[PDB]
Amino acid sequence: TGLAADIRWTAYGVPHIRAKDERGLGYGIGYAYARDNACLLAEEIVTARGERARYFGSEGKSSAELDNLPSDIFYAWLNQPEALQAFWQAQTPAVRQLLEGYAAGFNRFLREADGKTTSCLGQPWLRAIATDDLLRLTRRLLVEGGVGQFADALVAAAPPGAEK
Amino acid sequence: SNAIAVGSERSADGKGMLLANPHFPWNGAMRFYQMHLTIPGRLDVMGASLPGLPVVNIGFSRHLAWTHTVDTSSHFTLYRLALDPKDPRRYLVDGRSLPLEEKSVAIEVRGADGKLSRVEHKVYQSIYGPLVVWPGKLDWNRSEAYALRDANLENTRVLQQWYSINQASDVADLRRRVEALQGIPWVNTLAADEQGNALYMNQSVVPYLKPELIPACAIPQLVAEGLPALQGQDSRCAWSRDPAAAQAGITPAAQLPVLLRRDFVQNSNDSAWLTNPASPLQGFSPLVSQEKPIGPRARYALSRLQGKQPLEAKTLEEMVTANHVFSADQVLPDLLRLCRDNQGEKSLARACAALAQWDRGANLDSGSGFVYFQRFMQRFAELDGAWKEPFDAQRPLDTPQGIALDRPQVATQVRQALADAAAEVEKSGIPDGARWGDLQVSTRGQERIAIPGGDGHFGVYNAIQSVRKGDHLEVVGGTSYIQLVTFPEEGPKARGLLAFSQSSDPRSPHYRDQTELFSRQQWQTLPFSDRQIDADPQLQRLSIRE
Ligand SMILES: CCCCCCCCCC(=O)CC(=O)O
Repeated sequence: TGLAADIRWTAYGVPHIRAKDERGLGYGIGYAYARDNACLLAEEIVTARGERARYFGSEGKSSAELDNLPSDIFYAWLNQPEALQAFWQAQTPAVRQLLEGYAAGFNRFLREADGKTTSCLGQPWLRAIATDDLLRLTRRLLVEGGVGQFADALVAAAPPGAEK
Repeated sequence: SNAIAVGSERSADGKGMLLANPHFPWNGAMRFYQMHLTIPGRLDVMGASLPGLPVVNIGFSRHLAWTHTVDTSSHFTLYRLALDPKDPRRYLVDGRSLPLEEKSVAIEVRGADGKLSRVEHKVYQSIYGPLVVWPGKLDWNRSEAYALRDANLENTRVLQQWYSINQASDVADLRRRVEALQGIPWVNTLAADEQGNALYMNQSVVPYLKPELIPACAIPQLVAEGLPALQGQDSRCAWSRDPAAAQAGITPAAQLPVLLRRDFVQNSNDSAWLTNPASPLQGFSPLVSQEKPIGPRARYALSRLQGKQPLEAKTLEEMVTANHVFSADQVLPDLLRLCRDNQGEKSLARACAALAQWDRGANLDSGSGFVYFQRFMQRFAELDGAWKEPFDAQRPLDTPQGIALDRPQVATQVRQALADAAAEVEKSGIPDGARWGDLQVSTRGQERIAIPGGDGHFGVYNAIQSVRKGDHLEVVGGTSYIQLVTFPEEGPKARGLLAFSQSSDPRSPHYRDQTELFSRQQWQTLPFSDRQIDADPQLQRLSIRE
């Protein structure tokens, strides 16, 4: 609560969000983004949560074209609870508020969605999001210039056996 | 990605101007989305952002516009571990054997029977980070293994950093805000302001090693191959600590390239070096910026930017919309000479005709010559010493150039390369009457939209990457959010498009609307002022609360 936003859309569905504070601003962003891209965010969150194999099995890939299981191992390692909590604890009040509002606005759209602009309505992976999910996405992007480029390599790293 | 910032000394109006042309995926977690954010009195910013981020990543405000490009700086280091000769799960630091940490994760997997099974996986970690294996290059044997330290794992400042950028007033303020926080992970920042300042910053999160440590701490063979690899058996090769850095072990802002000028700055994913050739950026750490030959996109940009003539908004727009295949300038004249030299050869006829009739573009109407040129270049890239003029450090803008047709060996190999390229094109379905736009498309529902542009590696400023899918080349990434900003009296004038449209959902009214416009290269106003927003006959409004 304390969440309120004014949204104007111009041509091509570009949102203009007005609010009195970061919480309200995030509220408008998450809502507008969900209207256009709820399924996309839901999918990427499943990826960043390391739950691709859970919903989709081991034969599929992420949108980064990694196999589901190696991708899940990588994100489960990257986004461990202790890492997410330290990341959160290091966030300024303004950023925390932006993220809280975003999650609430996205969830608001989900509660009201009837399929008008949402093709994945009724899928078990389309669900309410948490600020932690936004941290998972952020961390995933953070490492795209580093260890994320070595996701398969990390999963492949196993000590030698008795070989000649 | 491309970026050009123009300043007061070169702009047609004496003010700042910014072209933002990021090249990013057309789907997934890095799919740009347009939005305008306002908290009246203290925040008013518009641009585009990545999925899930409540900040503007590339955008503009009342007096400022900024964009980003992927930099050439290292944002991690590999560490070669010297393993304990008695135990391959232990590694030596200063001659002392340390155990690897084992962190297990558990994953649920939906099976063929639809039931979940639990899979447990062990991740081995050293003091530097997790171990990584590239079979045949970075192995884990009984002698060595490789660990990876990612500098951005400790960068908790990333969101604060873009939100701070969103609040920046002008170029000087933007620089202060970025240098203070050092929260930018892996991109350059280019910006222009109303007062006519043009800014380039290679200001990101980069592992820091003091100059004296590099010769003994680098793995020579791996660094030679462009990998940031260090000796992990020596404690002295830990990233250096400097009190001035915002994060322990990263490079302080004072040591990262910055260029502030009033003419122009540009970047197309090369190093800081030739941002503006009149003021080369040199003497930085190898982890930061090196004097490497620039790619054809940058070489193209510089060929248009250098000189004395004023730059108009239209000029910058047309550098994108021309779809000029700049790599053809270095190669095609001599290729056509070889063609005329071999008119008797039937294996070259179709290729040579197509190449001769080609407008040297990646436009919708560009002929099959582009396809022949692409397949030729892929083979040309593999030839040894085939450039007439090899890259010259003294002439970094005008070399390499031409084919060494002088040499009988080169002439033979180049002819063979063209013969092989021609065979590949003709083995494919494509008839010679087909045009580039008949081939490269973006699918929308059951229909296809023709997409102009071509691969950045061929020097097309409007970089588009596609893959064969069905009967067409399906766009996967490239030109994405386009923003061209000037600063006339009334307020910022922004022009552009989001090439793939706002919504990834086929049901949306905004699934393909801008993609149709991108196909026709018809950029649009990005309305920012209340006057502009209110003038829009499509204006809709919703207020929400809970
Ligand atoms: C949480 C990490 C955020 C990183 C955002 C990346 C900046 C967005 C701009 C670009 O990416 C430019 C490009 O596509 O080269």
